[PDB]
Amino acid sequence: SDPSSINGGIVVAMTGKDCVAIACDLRLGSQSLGVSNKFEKIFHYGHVFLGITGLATDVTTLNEMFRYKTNLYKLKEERAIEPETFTQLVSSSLYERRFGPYFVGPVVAGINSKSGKPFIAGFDLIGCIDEAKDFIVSGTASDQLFGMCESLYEPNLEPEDLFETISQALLNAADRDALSGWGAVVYIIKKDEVVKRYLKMRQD
Amino acid sequence: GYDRALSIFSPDGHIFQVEYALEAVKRGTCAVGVKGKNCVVLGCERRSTLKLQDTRITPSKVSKIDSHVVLSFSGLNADSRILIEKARVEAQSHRLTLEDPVTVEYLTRYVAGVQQRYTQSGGVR
Amino acid sequence: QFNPYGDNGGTILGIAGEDFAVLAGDTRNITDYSINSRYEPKVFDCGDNIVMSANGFAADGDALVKRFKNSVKWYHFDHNDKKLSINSAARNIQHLLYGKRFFPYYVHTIIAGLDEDGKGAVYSFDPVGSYEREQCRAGGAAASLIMPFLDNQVNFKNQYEPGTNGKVKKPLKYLSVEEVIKLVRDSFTSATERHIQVGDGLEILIVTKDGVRKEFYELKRD
Amino acid sequence: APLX
Amino acid sequence: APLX
Amino acid sequence: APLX
Amino acid sequence: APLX
Amino acid sequence: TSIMAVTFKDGVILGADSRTTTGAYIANRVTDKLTRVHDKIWCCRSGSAADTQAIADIVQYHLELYTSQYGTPSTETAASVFKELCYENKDNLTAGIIVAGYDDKNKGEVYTIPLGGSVHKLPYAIAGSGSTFIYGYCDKNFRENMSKEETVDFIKHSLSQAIKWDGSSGGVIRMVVLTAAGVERLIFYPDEYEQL
Amino acid sequence: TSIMAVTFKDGVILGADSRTTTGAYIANRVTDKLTRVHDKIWCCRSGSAADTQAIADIVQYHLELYTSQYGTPSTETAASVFKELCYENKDNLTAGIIVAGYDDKNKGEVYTIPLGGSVHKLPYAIAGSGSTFIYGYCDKNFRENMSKEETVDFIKHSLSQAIKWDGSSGGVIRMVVLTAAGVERLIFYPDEYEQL
Amino acid sequence: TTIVGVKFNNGVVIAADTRSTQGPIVADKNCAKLHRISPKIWCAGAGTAADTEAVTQLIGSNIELHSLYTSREPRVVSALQMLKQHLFKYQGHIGAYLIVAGVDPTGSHLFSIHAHGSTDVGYYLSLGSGSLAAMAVLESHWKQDLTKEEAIKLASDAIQAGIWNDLGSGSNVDVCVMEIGKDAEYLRNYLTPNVREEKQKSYKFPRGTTAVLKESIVNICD
Amino acid sequence: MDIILGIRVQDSVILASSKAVTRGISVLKDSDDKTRQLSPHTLMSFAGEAGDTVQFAEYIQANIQLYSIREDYELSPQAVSSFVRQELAKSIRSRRPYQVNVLIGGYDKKKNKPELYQIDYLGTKVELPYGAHGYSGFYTFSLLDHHYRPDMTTEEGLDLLKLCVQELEKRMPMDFKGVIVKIVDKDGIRQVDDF
Amino acid sequence: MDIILGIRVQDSVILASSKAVTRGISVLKDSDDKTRQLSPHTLMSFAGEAGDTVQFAEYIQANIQLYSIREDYELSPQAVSSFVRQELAKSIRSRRPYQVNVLIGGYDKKKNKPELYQIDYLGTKVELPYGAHGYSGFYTFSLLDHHYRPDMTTEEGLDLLKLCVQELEKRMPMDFKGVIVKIVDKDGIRQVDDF
Amino acid sequence: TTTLAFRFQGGIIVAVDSRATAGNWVASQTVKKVIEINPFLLGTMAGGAADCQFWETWLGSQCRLHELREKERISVAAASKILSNLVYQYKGAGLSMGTMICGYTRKEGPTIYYVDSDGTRLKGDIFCVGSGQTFAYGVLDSNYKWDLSVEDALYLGKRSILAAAHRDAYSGGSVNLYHVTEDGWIYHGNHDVGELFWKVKEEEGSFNNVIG
Amino acid sequence: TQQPIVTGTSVISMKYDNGVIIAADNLGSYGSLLRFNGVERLIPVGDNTVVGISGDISDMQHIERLLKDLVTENAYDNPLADAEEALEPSYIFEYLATVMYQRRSKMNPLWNAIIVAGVQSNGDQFLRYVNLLGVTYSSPTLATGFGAHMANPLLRKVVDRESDIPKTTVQVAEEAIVNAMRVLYYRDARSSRNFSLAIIDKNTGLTFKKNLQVENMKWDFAKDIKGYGTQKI
Ligand SMILES: [Cl-]
Ligand SMILES: [Cl-]
Ligand SMILES: [Mg+2]
Ligand SMILES: [Mg+2]
Ligand SMILES: [Mg+2]
Ligand SMILES: [Mg+2]
Repeated sequence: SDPSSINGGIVVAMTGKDCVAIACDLRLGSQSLGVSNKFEKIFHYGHVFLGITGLATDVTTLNEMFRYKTNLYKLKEERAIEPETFTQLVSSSLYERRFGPYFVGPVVAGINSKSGKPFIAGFDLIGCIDEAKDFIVSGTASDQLFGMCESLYEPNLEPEDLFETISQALLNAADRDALSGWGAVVYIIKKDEVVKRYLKMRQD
Repeated sequence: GYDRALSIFSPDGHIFQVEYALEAVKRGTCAVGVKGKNCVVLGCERRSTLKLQDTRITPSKVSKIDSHVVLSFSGLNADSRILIEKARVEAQSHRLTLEDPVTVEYLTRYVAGVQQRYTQSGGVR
Repeated sequence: QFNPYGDNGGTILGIAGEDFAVLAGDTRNITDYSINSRYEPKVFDCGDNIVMSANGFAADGDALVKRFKNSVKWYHFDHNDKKLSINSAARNIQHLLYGKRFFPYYVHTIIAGLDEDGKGAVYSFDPVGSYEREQCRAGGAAASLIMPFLDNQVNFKNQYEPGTNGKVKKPLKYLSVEEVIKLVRDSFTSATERHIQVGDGLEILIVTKDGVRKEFYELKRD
Repeated sequence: APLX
Repeated sequence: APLX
Repeated sequence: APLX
Repeated sequence: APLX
Repeated sequence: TSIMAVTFKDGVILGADSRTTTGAYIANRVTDKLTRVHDKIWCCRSGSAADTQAIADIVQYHLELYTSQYGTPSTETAASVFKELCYENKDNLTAGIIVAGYDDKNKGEVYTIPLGGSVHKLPYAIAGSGSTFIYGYCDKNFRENMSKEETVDFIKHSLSQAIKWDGSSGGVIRMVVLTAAGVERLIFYPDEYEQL
Repeated sequence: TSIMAVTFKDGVILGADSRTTTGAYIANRVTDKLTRVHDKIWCCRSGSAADTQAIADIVQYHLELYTSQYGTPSTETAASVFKELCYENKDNLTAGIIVAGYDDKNKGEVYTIPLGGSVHKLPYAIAGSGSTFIYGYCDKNFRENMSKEETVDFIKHSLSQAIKWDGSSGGVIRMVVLTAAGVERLIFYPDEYEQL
Repeated sequence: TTIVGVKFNNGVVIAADTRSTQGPIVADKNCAKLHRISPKIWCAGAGTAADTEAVTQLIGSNIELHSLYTSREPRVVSALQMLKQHLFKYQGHIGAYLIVAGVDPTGSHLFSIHAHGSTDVGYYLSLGSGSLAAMAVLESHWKQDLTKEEAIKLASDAIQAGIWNDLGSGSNVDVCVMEIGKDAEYLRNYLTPNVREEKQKSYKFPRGTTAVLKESIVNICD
Repeated sequence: MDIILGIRVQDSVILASSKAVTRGISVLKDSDDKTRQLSPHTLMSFAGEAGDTVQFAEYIQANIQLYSIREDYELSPQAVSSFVRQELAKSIRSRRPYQVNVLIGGYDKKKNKPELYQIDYLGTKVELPYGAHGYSGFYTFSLLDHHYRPDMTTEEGLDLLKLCVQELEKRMPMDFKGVIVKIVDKDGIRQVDDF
Repeated sequence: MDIILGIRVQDSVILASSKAVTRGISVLKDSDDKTRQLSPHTLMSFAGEAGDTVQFAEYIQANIQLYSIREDYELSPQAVSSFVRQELAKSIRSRRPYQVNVLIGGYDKKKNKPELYQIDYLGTKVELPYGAHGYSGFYTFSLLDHHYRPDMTTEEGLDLLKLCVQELEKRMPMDFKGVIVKIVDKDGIRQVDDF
Repeated sequence: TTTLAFRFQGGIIVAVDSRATAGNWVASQTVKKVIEINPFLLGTMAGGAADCQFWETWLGSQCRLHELREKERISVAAASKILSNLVYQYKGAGLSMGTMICGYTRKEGPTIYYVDSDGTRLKGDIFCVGSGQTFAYGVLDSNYKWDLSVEDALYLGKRSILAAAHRDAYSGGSVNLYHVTEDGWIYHGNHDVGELFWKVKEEEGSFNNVIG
Repeated sequence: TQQPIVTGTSVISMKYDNGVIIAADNLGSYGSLLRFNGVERLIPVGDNTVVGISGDISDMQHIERLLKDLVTENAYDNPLADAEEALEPSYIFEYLATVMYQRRSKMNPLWNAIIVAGVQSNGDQFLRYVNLLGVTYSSPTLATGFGAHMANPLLRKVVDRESDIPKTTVQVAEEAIVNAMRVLYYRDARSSRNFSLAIIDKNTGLTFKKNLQVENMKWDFAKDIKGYGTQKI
């Protein structure tokens, strides 16, 4: 009966030295019952990455929606949408559904391809932008993620260090939440290569 | 409630009310128990200054407490009914909670405990 | 309708080393969005080398601590001044809590001291007296922020031996008191950053075979 | 929804 | 209180 | 009920 | 809400 | 209800309307809301008719028993006995009571006991649903040490207004005068007080 | 709120306290509850601040448009436009409004519009939570054809009492004078009116 | 939130704290609650975060179009009217609580708007959960005829009362000064009195600590 | 709990009672005997609120067995049924009433007649040729109205019961895991082992 | 409604669906086919609110058949599943949403792979090796976690399914009156007649 | 919680998980859900953590007093009935317990009683209890034979808890294992699911739903 | 299970270098009606303690009686009743705190918030709070009701931590308290202008000031406020 915690799941994003990382768990459940172990919550539109937690049907719907909107953007503008711009588009689109919202906690991460700046942002279900230097957290284990991130994080980590930090924040937060876990994926994003790593974690 | 300490100690360390209760047993009709190799027999004298008795209905002297245990006695007959009732109730309560009928030792220990209680409670003999 | 409970916020944290144990808690006391006090201690020396905190609804926390302190007093009176072991304290506190099963103390309780072999011990209780010994426990408002950090940093969870292919776990080991106080201080500054009911001050009670020492540190006051 |  |  |  |  | 009690030069006067309501129906248009608990200690009753009667009967009984053992009780003592009842049974009672009496030492005294069972000693007191409409008037017109005739006029004019605006007040205006001279009952009918 | 409007010899005066409440918190202690809908047609606002502002803005707009097409509207016409809004939207509105204006034909006029959107033309009108406490006083002290100074005193004394007893009233007493001579704003501070 | 507005000699100043909350959790430690409606009309917003941002941009957009249409610099009373009528239409469901201020051809102005759509005029105002802490300061120190520097101090002092004493407010102070005849100056993080202390320890992990199952290069290209 | 039936034929009373014990979405057990022997010629089946059923049955059993020992005599089925009814009739106005329905099947040796009593948790007693508690009755009463005859043999009774169980297995929403059948006659109480 | 399962093996998708239709305390029917053929290589089973289930299934079937006629082509299982999901995702915010859960089993002829999609009434879609809706999953998922292998034959799949139905008949509270099993493979859709 | 206990050829197996939850918050992963009442008696815990813990250690004290008074170890039937009669007194007060009383006596043989807070008491060979009971049942039932070797029985019990720990969000942490024989109970270790899952996946080739 | 009828609003207080100050207005409200105006809400106990009470006035009067009975009881068989065995502020507080928590535990609270201010016999300042829930706390400044929201931020500007107490004179602290009372009169719709104030000094003892008034109020700017936005005259 609380749509934001029927399916479960989490997303975290972090900035480093000339890089960003964004990670999610793989669980999709129906309350106590785990249903799928392959439900990824991170998508990309060109070089801009979007993670979405919350009600899985809305997660899927919003991905399909932003693919649509960015495809048309590209055709008309003749360039890939940048993270700062995509962030604004996410905000507009959620607030447009102000009194019947999508029950989601989206997170945007990527590198602006003109300025080279790493960029992350988070949103509430109705479109409020939370831009941050350091980290953004989302999902049913968000309290835990806030705790992990606020203590583990330090500025200007190298991509392979940032990987360890974001992974440890995710894993240990997931393990204190009954509705998150069952696998995990971490994206390390540099100006033009993106590595995707699947983490080994406890399957309970 | 009536409170008086009727069973008390005398200077020589005797409880006269208990000892006088024994005198009442002594006056009672004789009862004997003998155990064989594989049975137990309960014999009871019935005082024969009584004809015109109706033996069909007159309270027999050996009482079943449960279907595997019997109790007989010597002494005050009315007193013995009270102990038998309490013993019978306990037998059923033991089956209810332990899911097993009483051992003979257990049932004896219970009856004995009731008797002792009446030797250091106020208002009772 | 009269509501007999309130929530005074704050958060507490217990860590146990090889020959010591700590029980820390912030000193802020709140109701709703107001600060009642920036320094109102909630970790207590209870005698017999036992420290105790009962965090949540302060009135219940104080009542419980009072009752346990009193329990220690009578344990001496009735059993020839015998020392109340931490395991015995824990069990006694279970009965104090469960005795109010149908009108509970709204507190998360932690006690710390030394077991009978001189090793550090932390026990934690749910509001109605379920209990368990651990190396590690955070309780109260920021428990959910701090606890997973402790799983990672005290019990080395999800940490593997580099280059062993995620096949050999980081091996368990006791922490020095210096290391533990570092994790406590970082735990609370992090908690203060992200939880509005946590801040103002931090008080740590350290318990060794020589008794109970205190340490105090300022925390952000916003 | 976050408040201010 | 927790359950099991 | 009657009031005053 | 504000009243007068 | 509309009720009040006013201290003056020679003692105290109690006043009240005579309306008992049972919905918007007037169950009694000639009610006596002024009630004796001792020769020169009286009370004005407002709220539940049943509660206030039950209370006054108990208080009268206590003070009769007090009198038998220790002589005449003070007005303060009478107010204390009302309080004890109203305070201790605050969950089950709807009683707004003004207590007024005359000692020879203390002259006139007024104690008001609102819903919660608190006690308040005042120069004068007003209460009941109709009292809301005359706070302005009464505060503007009351002075200390008025004469008997001035005090009768003050009460008459005040309750006249309370009755005019409050639908839960009406009928006659009753008053009880409490001095060294004894006890005097006054009554004023609509045709007099209405057109004041 | 405490508000009122009073007709007199030369026209009409509107008066009000300056308190806005947001619970028991005073959100604004210097509010202006007396509002212009035309040069010499004003209103006193009570109830919801948002509702009464939204209403007054619409009425001002209607009367500006009325003026452009048909010249100066009567006070009655202004009151009719308030009514239409209050009556037709009675389910969604918490607005108790007094309308007061000066014609040269009709002199001073006061129309009060309570919650349901009914209209009542009166010599004077009082309204707002604090008005309950001064029905007695105002009924006893109002006369027709008072002078400007008498009318200012009547309003000052009345609202003084309403403010004294009502916790939802306070701050300064504002008044707006409406005569052939134009429009005059008056203000009276606590240190003056409190000890009246 | 805590937000304030204070008039002075030759203009008006607004200020705000920078904390965002999601229940007891601090969602954002440094969000901007000061919004530009037009170059010389700024808005401070409390309440539902998205609502204050969205309502402020919408009216800012329409004000721009209106300014272009009329060939005039926008007035504060236009922003006021458009905001209030919009908020009233939504019957309180758009949870925006705003202090609107600015300079225009008519002079300098200061207003507040509550979510149901009522507006207030004053020389000093405060809104948000911290509004009582701030208002206590404003009522204590405000006077007629403040200089620009006195007004800034008063405003940020009022925000500070909120930061320290209200659990709904924290972190930094933002200010915006709108003086007649001059450009508005927006002072982002004017005060930063809540700098996180240096952490006790670095939690940077040995590389290879995290167990990996798979890698792969992601195709971001065409 | 759920299914309990009883049929009285010429010379016996037959009780059939479902074996399933279900809590939530799990059948915890499929061999539950929902019955207690009260005396050698009296049997009681029961259904209702979890816990209450067995607690009540065993409590009655304890009381009847006590009576038997005290008087060295077996209480008649009518007497036992009246005792049971009174207990339930008290219970229904207690702070927490027993929510248990029972069938009492007994062979009265003084009369040489079988007797079946149906008693609900309110203490509503009725003597019947055939009885049922719960939703079972909604199928069986009409079926038995049709096929039952007063002078049937014990074998005819069991075939009639097969019809009832068959219908219930066809139309009932739940899997009640079959029935345990018991016969009460002049020679006491016995259990049919293949049903 | 109630029980619908699906298992995807090496070369086919097998759907098993309960036959019972129950309203109140009556099993109205014991031979209900809770399935619709969407195209020759795509099958959909369904369970949920009475009426809604068939209305939804037939509506999807009508739309897919229309597409087939229009383009003279069979939509891939992935495409059909996405269409179905969108319909449910719209529905969940309608004035009255479809309360229907579905399994879509299909053989993709371009890929030569069997595919199983599980979609709930909210429009939550997931591709799975094995799937279930309702309380069924609470027994079968763990059982299948144990016994299932990715490269099983259609025969191995059916034996695995026998295990699931056996467990459900042992532990489920209700009598769901067995299952109708259907196999979707490269040669289309067929029904096993003795299960 | 997930807990189970089953009878077989070689005695009784008892296996439980170790997770406690408050809503979705994982409160502990190291709860001891088996209580060792005496060397021949075990009790399992599911439901309210405090309720179970308190009343099951209370039960142990009552069993101890029986043997002092009666010079004999308490029967499983009588021990289980003390607990069930206790909770029945509290019926409606809101106690929450699902327990199994497991043990051997010479008069009874190996015996299991299911006892819950509604006052239900059942003798039986197989029970699974808790939020994960259905998951455990699915595996357990489909591999259970009376004739399982002690070795196989121990594994099946362990594997059944693993199944439930994986699928049920409110079960996890570690498996605790016991074997009960004519000579009493024997502990067969604490098994973290952290490592046990991956070990079982590899060695058994099951859990193909999971990204390997 | 209660609901407060006649009520008293804020009680405010603070420690200074030599003692404690506490204040409270003389109003007894009845909902929005400002019903009673001569209500003393500061009750001195001995010459070393003042107890300030907000909330239900009938319960306040009950508490008065408890305190006055406590003084009597302490004098019984006590030859050092006005010396070493005089009632301390800490004794009076703990007694009240005990009662408050027992009454909440019997689901029948005393509907009050209480501040016990005084000086211990060793010269230490005592300031502690207790309410209907039995919640207790100490701080250099304490206030109840609106006081907690508006007075505390002002009083903490003077005494923000323990070390600020030696640096705070009685003139400074009384100024802060008196200013805080004015603010509350501006902003609390259930406050009155009249109030009482008490200082308990470790040298001068108890000074109890009655019939204080809020003065030096700023209202003049009210004249410049016209309309609610666009109106000019
Ligand atoms: Cl009457
Ligand atoms: Cl307004
Ligand atoms: Mg997890
Ligand atoms: Mg904080
Ligand atoms: Mg006022
Ligand atoms: Mg799990």
